[PDB]
Amino acid sequence: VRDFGTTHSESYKVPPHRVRRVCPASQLAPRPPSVDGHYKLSVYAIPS
Amino acid sequence: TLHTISSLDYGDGRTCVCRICVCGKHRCTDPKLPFFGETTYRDEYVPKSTVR
Repeated sequence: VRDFGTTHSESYKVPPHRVRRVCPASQLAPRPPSVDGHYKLSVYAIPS
Repeated sequence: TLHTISSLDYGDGRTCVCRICVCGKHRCTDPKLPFFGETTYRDEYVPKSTVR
């Protein structure tokens, strides 16, 4: 019935795979601003 | 999370990068300031003429 579970094997395992999503502002390539000083981009081209 | 398209839109199909930056790391505070300046010599030594 012994599971042969050492402390190192139980405590340290292969970490789970996960996806970290950076903000779309970093994804989107910069462009010169408009007259108001804010960088305006199309709403339908917003990445994720 | 990202908000709805209607809130993000200006009302013409465009949105600013500050509203899409959910992490707040990016900034867009870059207005424009003109060079308002003229000296005394140009201002008050204008070409003049008068009748004799």
